[PDB]
Amino acid sequence: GVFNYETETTSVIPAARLFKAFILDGDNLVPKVAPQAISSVENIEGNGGPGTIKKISFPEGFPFKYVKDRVDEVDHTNFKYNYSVIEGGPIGDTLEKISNEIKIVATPDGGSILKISNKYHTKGDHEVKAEQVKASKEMGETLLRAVESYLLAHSDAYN
Ligand SMILES: C[C@H](CCC(=O)O)[C@H]1CC[C@H]2[C@@H]3CC[C@@H]4C[C@H](O)CC[C@]4(C)[C@H]3C[C@H](O)[C@]12C
Ligand SMILES: C[C@H](CCC(=O)O)[C@H]1CC[C@H]2[C@@H]3CC[C@@H]4C[C@H](O)CC[C@]4(C)[C@H]3C[C@H](O)[C@]12C
Repeated sequence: GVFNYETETTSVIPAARLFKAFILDGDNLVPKVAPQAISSVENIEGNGGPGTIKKISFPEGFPFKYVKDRVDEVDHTNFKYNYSVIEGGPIGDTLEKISNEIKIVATPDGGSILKISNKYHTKGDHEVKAEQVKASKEMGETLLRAVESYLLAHSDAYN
């Protein structure tokens, strides 16, 4: 079955620029700015569109070694990006997949809001509780603030 967890968080970066830097070029940018959270991102197959597979590796000592993401949909107009965690780490006999959706919306102050939905597809009577998905949110937040810090400091990047 499916457990749906939704959150929002704010960014000080405008939606289009954040979408281009953090989501689209996130494969280059995230390991450079947050190497203590993400050790590398390997493109396995594809050019970034639906069906593209990436292997996200975590630093030594983390609970999980890696996950593989599959890009599902990329909407450049509405700054929506949908991807699934389909292998690795927690994926196995208790968790089949995680289907994720990020949408970035402009705020009139020149920042953005990130709307996130994470759907945990389980196998068995295995439960996913808000407490534990908190680590997903903490990760996301750390990555976001690392990207924002970079973008604030490198004004000519991703315009
Ligand atoms: C795999 C987790 C957890 C999501 C969940 O619990 O469902 C998510 C949380 C934040 C995600 C990252 C956001 C920044 C990057 C976005 C890129 O387009 C793909 C690589 C990165 C580095 C992502 C890798 C991976 O997709 C992460 C680490
Ligand atoms: C808490 C859920 C659900 C696990 C389950 O079904 O039992 C699991 C599923 C995906 C997991 C994430 C995968 C990517 C990351 C791996 C890191 O090495 C630890 C932090 C992250 C951000 C993990 C946090 C947490 O461990 C999650 C969100």
